[PDB]
Amino acid sequence: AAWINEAAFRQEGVAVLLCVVIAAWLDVDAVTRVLLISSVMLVMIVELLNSAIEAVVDRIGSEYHELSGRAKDLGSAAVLIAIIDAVITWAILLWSHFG
Amino acid sequence: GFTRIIKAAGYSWKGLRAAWINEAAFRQEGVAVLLCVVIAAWLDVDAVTRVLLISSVMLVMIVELLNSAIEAVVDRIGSEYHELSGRAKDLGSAAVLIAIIDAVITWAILLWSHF
Amino acid sequence: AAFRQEGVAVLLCVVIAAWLDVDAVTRVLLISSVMLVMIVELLNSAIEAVVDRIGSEYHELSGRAKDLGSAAVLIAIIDAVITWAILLWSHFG
Ligand SMILES: CCCCCCC/C=C\CCCCCC(=O)OC[C@H](O)CO
Ligand SMILES: CCCCCCC/C=C\CCCCCC(=O)OC[C@H](O)CO
Ligand SMILES: CCCCCCC/C=C\CCCCCC(=O)OC[C@H](O)CO
Ligand SMILES: CCCCCCC/C=C\CCCCCC(=O)OC[C@H](O)CO
Ligand SMILES: CCCCCCC/C=C\CCCCCC(=O)OC[C@H](O)CO
Ligand SMILES: CCCCCCC/C=C\CCCCCC(=O)OC[C@H](O)CO
Ligand SMILES: CCCCCCC/C=C\CCCCCC(=O)OC[C@H](O)CO
Ligand SMILES: CCCCCCC/C=C\CCCCCC(=O)OC[C@H](O)CO
Repeated sequence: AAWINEAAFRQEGVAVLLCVVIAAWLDVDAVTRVLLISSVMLVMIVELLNSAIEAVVDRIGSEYHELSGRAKDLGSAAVLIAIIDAVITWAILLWSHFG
Repeated sequence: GFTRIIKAAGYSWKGLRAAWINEAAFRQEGVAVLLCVVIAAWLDVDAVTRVLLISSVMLVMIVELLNSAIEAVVDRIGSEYHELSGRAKDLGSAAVLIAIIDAVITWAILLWSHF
Repeated sequence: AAFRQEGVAVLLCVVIAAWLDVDAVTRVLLISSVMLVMIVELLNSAIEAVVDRIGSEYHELSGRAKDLGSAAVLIAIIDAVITWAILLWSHFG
């Protein structure tokens, strides 16, 4: 494990971690708490999987092939949909908690 | 600092566009997800239920995209009748199906409790 | 016997969730968390299969790919445990 040192995983991971702490402190019921923690962790999961795929693509080599770009782009799109899912989740659950 | 964000956005859009342009099944899937999201958005349910209905179909989309990413790596290598090519695609597909079955079931449970 | 024990795990979990006297939402969360663990494991296995398809010779990016995949699985597992602890604490509170 030497990937944890890279600035990008640092940023993404710290965002997720912060969100998990804040969710741990909030005055919400249990199901809401679980939803808030899960959406963000799913963003972490997806980013890790995406990076795994990027690592394989790069393992194959430097010469560009359309399917390499495609694999990376599809990975990114997955990450994007997860992020949007996290944002919808927090917005819907906390608009309710807006007081 | 936020150029990572713009770069990543652009890759992501290229990815959605590729998936959509290349397969009718992907387009029809995307329609089903958009319809589910809209329906979830207008339904008279509580907030958690709305989120479950949304997250389940979103998850379908996320896994469909990751699995397609993997298919593209396989096809990149050659797919020349290999044991692990087969295996890789088989595992990816199992994943997709699990997501879909879970979404369907989640919707049926939640809408049974609702109506 | 490394892929079956997981089906055992999920069947057990499902049995517990059914057995527990919880409402539909809670049940959906309990089973979903477990299900995500399976999906992520299957995708990790897919990556591993490709990595080995390329070559069994070591290469830093191969190790990197497997490490990232395994970390995904770990995060899903942690998320499952957090979900179960939370929902069950709530149910028994
Ligand atoms: C008070 C918080 C309100 C918002 C809660 C939901 C936030 C949802 C997701 C946060 C995860 C973002 C991780 C950072 C990220 O994706 O960075 C992009 C990369 O650096 C691009 O390479
Ligand atoms: C800028 C566009 C995107 C904004 C983020 C996504 C929007 C998602 C949810 C909006 C909040 C839900 C509606 C407001 C709300 O909760 O009203 C109170 C209850 O509905 C009353 O039962
Ligand atoms: C609140 C947002 C919910 C989003 C749910 C997931 C949607 C997933 C996939 C839809 C992708 C749409 C891409 C459309 C596309 O590529 O169009 C290209 C056209 O051919 C030219 O513009
Ligand atoms: C009255 C109940 C149903 C309400 C339906 C509301 C809208 C639902 C789905 C909209 C899907 C529209 C297409 C989105 C999309 O990806 O378009 C692709 C581009 O137009 C490129 O051709
Ligand atoms: C324009 C809807 C489709 C695109 C966005 C989908 C994700 C964002 C929001 C959907 C959930 C928020 C809608 C408003 C809402 O929840 O209202 C609740 C009402 O109190 C009862 O319906
Ligand atoms: C109760 C629905 C909630 C779950 C939605 C899961 C969506 C997953 C996959 C969509 C399946 C494909 C949509 C139908 C389709 O392709 O129709 C095409 C025509 O039948 C033939 O061209
Ligand atoms: C293949 C993915 C999905 C796997 C789960 C399939 C369905 C299994 C279990 C879900 C719950 C079914 C039983 C419902 C239940 O226990 O109801 C409670 C009773 O009414 C007693 O209160
Ligand atoms: C060494 C780690 C110890 C904790 C691991 C399991 C804890 C899981 C999630 C942390 C959530 C903390 C917020 C408070 C909390 O759980 O409240 C429960 C709700 O009040 C409903 O029971």
